[PDB]
Amino acid sequence: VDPTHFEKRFLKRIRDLGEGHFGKVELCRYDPEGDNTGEQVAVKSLKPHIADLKKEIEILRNLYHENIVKYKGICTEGIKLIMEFLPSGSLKEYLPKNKNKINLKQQLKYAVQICKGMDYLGSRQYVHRDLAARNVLVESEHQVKIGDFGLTKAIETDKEYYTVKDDRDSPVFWYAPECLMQSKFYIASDVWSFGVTLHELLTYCDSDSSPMALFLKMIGPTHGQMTVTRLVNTLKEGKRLPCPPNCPDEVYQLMRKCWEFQPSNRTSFQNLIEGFEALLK
Ligand SMILES: N#C[C@@H]1CCC[C@@H]1Nc1nc(-c2cn[nH]c2)nc2c1CC=NC2=O
Repeated sequence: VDPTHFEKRFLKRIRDLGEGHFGKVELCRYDPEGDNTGEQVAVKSLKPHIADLKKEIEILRNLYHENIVKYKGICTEGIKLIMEFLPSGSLKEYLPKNKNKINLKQQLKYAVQICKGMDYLGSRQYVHRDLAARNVLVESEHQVKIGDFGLTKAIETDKEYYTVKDDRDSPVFWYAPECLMQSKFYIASDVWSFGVTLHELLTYCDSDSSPMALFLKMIGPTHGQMTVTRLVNTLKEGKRLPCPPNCPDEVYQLMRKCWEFQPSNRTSFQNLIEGFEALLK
């Protein structure tokens, strides 16, 4: 028997955890005995694009980092991704809920961890393409893990990037301009997305000040298919998201430097870590 092999029959649902682009993540108790005593596991199954889920599973299965969600196994017939369950959930609902419990140092410790898990993925020649606060799970009050790899893709040989084919559900307000204009994803673009995730982190994931809403204040919520085009210009001009309320300038300058318009010019994760550690120590 394989410990990473999970039966569909023994996988009884409990509650829906999170919604993804193509996949659906629900909490299941895997109980082979059948008496509410099996371990609780997070289960990703496509809504009724198997190749992509299959590809995500081989990427996650070979990721071993303390700030990357642990792969628990699979479920075949047709496939389901079996991950570990983190009861505190994602930063999206934990941050507003525990504002009092989490302060600035804890917020920057989270950023270092996200940066770290990010570097591991990058050094293993993989590009995330979906780095936002809803994709970061809380291990404990001291530890956070990257919990979704739905749009993670391999970077082509001798190429500095992955050329994006389909992009119908690309999170545009989190995206770098090279992705908005050229539609080619670079590791440097995952750094742009980090800076935005960083803003959400500092605002405790607040709806009324989410990166979409704040960018709309600068372009307008009545332009539908022009939304993206205007956004590209606002960035060409030099404008960026505002400073979060009660965020220091030295932090905001690390956030601003996450938005250096060129990919060849833009910072790496290793630089951001050292930059963050310089504020914690
Ligand atoms: N991270 C992440 C992504 C977001 C899209 C699907 C996946 N979601 C998930 N969402 C949640 C969750 C808990 N509260 N709110 C969400 N928990 C988990 C996962 C994925 C894996 N393990 C979890 O414990």
